[PDB]
Amino acid sequence: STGSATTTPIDSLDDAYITPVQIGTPAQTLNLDFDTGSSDLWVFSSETTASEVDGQTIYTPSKSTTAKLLSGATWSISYGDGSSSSGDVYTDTVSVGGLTVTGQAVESAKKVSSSFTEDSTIDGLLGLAFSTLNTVSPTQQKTFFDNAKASLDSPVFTADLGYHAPGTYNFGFIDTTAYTGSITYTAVSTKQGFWEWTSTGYAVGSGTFKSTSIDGIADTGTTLLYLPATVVSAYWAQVSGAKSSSSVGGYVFPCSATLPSFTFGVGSARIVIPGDYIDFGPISTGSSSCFGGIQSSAGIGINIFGDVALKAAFVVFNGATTPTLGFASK
Repeated sequence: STGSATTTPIDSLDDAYITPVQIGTPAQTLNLDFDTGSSDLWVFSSETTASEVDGQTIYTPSKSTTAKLLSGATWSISYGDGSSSSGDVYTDTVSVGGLTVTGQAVESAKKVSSSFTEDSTIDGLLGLAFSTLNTVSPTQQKTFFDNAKASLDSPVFTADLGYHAPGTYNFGFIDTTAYTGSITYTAVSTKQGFWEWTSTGYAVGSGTFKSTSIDGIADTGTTLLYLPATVVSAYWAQVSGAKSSSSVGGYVFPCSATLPSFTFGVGSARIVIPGDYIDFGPISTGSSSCFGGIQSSAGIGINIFGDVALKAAFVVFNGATTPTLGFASK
């Protein structure tokens, strides 16, 4: 089997992407944030504290003929941005882009933090990291990908995120029309439960490539590119008037600037992030200070190849017995 679903930016900045997901019988379609940096499929629901729901579509298990309480199971998760959610668990039928899993754990939120409530466009998360990170207790649950894997034509999914445009998540096949040149594959460590890999270096604009190992994670659920402070300083030093602002919480730059590209290495191959991808617009409405899309990972404890980086590539998440990542230009 295969599946193929379109993923759509939630706003004009590509702050996140949402993908429609069918849950239950008859189908309830929720727009979920596919997150290769976490491993829980959780939704706004009929159980969510009413004051914490503001415009989201909810899952109502009582209206699904295939929903079953997973008795005694609870979940609770905290993300890198400080947000959180928790609740109880149902099993139900879940379909993505025509690919169906029966018996998927659907984590129903009883509580969500303010950043979830305030984002009316995201109805929950669908985690695509390794199932070792899933938070369900006392019986850990599998991701949608892990449950689908054995049925897929190939044990893979791909992320093809758009810049200010829709893109695609495919399951079980590699669309050879969706990228240019060849795919370069690189090793993955699953020790921390992430799609963790090592980039071979970077370049800023038309500058020379610096060969250096940068360990980090491929994380579709993170907006920005978080890299070591040395790398990030070298990038922003090429932008007149850019500075790190402790009041704003990262590097800002004049909205009048033209940003240089940023290249990262994948083995001997190179992915180029155009400068425009690094502009996250005014820090507050009407400001002439703009927020940068490349930020320091200092204090986060890991480098993160978030959407800024991934949207410049066609990315293969290879879930074979020995997982690997693939990157192609597009």
